[PDB]
Amino acid sequence: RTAFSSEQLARLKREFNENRYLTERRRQQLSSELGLNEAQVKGWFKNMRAKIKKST
Amino acid sequence: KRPRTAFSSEQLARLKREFNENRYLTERRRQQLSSELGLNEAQVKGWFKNMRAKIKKS
DNA sequence: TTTTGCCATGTAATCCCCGGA
DNA sequence: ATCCGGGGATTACATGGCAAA
Ligand SMILES: *C#CCN1CCOC1=O
Repeated sequence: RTAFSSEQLARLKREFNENRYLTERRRQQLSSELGLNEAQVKGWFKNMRAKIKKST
Repeated sequence: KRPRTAFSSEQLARLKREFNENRYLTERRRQQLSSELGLNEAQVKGWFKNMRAKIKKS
């Protein structure tokens, strides 16, 4: 299990805010810009959507 | 990868009879049906999956 | 208060379901 | 049969915050 830095979380949240689903291109770009693997970016967005859904 | 199998006419008759009642398999139903037919549970759930797609097309 | 102990909560990652191709 | 990309439900585990002598 990896813990994301606040700079990564900040960027992921802004990105989520603009578009809550990734394209392949964007997942690849985000992974490259943040120093993360595409599976981590994919997992984060998935979990975030679920977390919001569980509130309402 | 999982091997492709062939279903006997008796296995097909039984799968279709179940499918005619309910196009979706619960866990219990899949275990029961796979055990009765001598089929891997993955072949059973895969046949139901594929039958739903064929029917949505036809 | 300290500082020691345990457990609730958050969350990354997994598992399994579906339709579509 | 495969593989993908959703979803819901979980599991595993690390930290937080609170209990208590
Ligand atoms: C479980 C989980 C999160 N992940 C990891 C790769 O794809 C995901 O959705």
